[PDB]
Amino acid sequence: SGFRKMAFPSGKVEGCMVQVTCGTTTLNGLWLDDVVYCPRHVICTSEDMLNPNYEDLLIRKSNHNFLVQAGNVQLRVIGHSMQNCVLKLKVDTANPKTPKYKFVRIQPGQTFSVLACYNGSPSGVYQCAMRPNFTIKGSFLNGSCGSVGFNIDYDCVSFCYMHHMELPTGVHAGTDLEGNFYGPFVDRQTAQAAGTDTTITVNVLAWLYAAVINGDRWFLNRFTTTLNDFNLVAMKYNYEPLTQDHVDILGPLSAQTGIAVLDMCASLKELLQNGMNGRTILGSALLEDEFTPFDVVRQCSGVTFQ
Amino acid sequence: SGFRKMAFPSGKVEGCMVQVTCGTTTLNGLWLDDVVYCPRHVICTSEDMLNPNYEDLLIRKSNHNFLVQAGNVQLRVIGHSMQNCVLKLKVDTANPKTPKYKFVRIQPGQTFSVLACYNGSPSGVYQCAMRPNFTIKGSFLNGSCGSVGFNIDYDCVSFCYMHHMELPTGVHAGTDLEGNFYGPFVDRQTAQAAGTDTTITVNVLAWLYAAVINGDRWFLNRFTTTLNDFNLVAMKYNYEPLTQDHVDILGPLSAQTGIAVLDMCASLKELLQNGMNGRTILGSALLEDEFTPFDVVRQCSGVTFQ
Ligand SMILES: COc1ccc(COC(=O)N[C@@H](CC(C)C)C(=O)N[C@H](C=O)C[C@@H]2CCNC2=O)cc1
Ligand SMILES: COc1ccc(COC(=O)N[C@@H](CC(C)C)C(=O)N[C@H](C=O)C[C@@H]2CCNC2=O)cc1
Repeated sequence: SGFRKMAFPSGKVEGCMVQVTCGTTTLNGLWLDDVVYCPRHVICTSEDMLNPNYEDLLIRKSNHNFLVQAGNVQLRVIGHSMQNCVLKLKVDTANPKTPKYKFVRIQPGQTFSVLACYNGSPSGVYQCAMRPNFTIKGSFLNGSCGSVGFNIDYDCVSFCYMHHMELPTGVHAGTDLEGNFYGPFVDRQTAQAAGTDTTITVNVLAWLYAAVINGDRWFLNRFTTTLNDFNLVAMKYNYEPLTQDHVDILGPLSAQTGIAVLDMCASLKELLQNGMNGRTILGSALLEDEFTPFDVVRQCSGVTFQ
Repeated sequence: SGFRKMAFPSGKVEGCMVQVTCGTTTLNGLWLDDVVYCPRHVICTSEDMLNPNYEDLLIRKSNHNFLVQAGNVQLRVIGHSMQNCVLKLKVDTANPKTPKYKFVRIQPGQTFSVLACYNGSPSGVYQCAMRPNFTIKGSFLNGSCGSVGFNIDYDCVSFCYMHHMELPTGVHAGTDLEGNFYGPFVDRQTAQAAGTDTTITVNVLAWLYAAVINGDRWFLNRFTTTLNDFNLVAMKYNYEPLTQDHVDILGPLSAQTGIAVLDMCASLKELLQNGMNGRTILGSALLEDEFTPFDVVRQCSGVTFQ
């Protein structure tokens, strides 16, 4: 029993983090086989960052302009290239700790574990979701760039996020590991802002299922609803539409608890319309939307990873 | 910017987790140097667990009754002993991955990271606090016993918790790594219950400081209060007393934000008396009490560990 915000164990990723320095700019890199991946703005200066031309900036660099440190060992850079917004540094040494891994570009609503690092060294781990507006609500300070987000599918580390910047609202933006930003953002110091966000409906429902699995039942009711009337209520409260694909995805939790998805939707409708009336669900006084259906199954059924 | 529930990176602990089997009972163990530590109820059966006599049960066992698996490798047990509620198994192989480490017994209110494991394999990591009633609000299923809680001080893993059982309210109880329970609990299947809990005041204040550091200021006011009148309010709302040691501990956050501890106490008094009036603090509609002052400093100042 119990239900907590739970990250994947981070050891496999810890073995890959390095420090990358160029000029007076230091940030983190991901060392996999004989390549180090990092944010390309490491090659910038204060003058460049306002409106940099990265192809120019990279033409003017040489392998010796890049200092890469794995622990104390210095790694020697034998080549460099740019792929979208990530720099790839070929080094003379393959990381002996390289896990089995994949690069994946995730959809809004999916969660992942973030290993926050500074100067190549891990500071901590936490869970995040990709918001519908393609920001994440992270915890990042100066020097955090290059920290990565990941899931651990079965045996395989799936990297899905590398950190690049903080927006004026205090939320965060970054790229997949092939250097493409999530959202409309760009890697220069300008006046970009997050669009208005919405609540991830399929995840709120998953978390209500987690609450039932853990003995919280006070929000249940006898009613059901149709997908259409529910989505009308959702639109009114700034919730994402619920699709039939979402209902199918929620299948297994529905089956384990015996509560049909549309019955749980009737509960959610009532919670949106009347509030909680001073009660809590899984220790929360607000509806939580950063657990996916898979996260709930994983934690309530005890899946392990090696 | 940002503030998240943040666990320590778990790699150093992942390298120490093994599986221990005795009879048909399997749980997890902690392999450090040439000793494996695990809950002694692994030597029990359904008949024993109601009121076991562990000295008897252990006299009747032999080294070959204990199967220890590190990954796939089987470790050979060359000795066994009991220390309080933990079993210590001497094995023929020193763990080459043994980190620098200490065993510490923590005080109520202190937090730690839990690496939940099943069959010797890590499932996930999360943050917990030792509640004033010496339970933790964890996430644990059958087979979780032996999972450990830890902090990473500087270079050193400080183990402070090993998991043994779940109480009827769905909360959790366990021991320090020398096998002494936190709280009045015992390792047999009987009718034990958690006492009534209280809220960890020094931690709520630390989290209000985190909110200020991150731009949440709407709860501040011009007033101050005395320790005595505050503690009167605290008692009325089931909050722990605030000591002068707590005020001193909160020193650094007071200094970084310029808000005196007793001014922040006046804010907390008003929040207790009037509620939040539909607003949130760091994304929460309730006052959070599982961040210590050190946790706030660690996350808002970017301390790293190697
Ligand atoms: C210090 O306060 C702040 C400092 C800067 C900002 C907004 O500006 C940027 O975040 N620019 C990019 C760099 C550009 C070229 C993409 C950056 O600087 N990323 C950092 C990579 O290390 C991560 C930032 C650093 C601070 N918190 C973050 O997430 C907001 C607060
Ligand atoms: C299955 O439901 C439940 C199964 C059992 C209970 C209460 O009983 C115990 O937790 N007894 C101790 C064993 C005794 C001898 C200390 C145990 O069984 N610990 C487990 C060590 O692996 C951890 C438990 C297992 C379930 N969740 C936990 O935290 C509650 C729910």
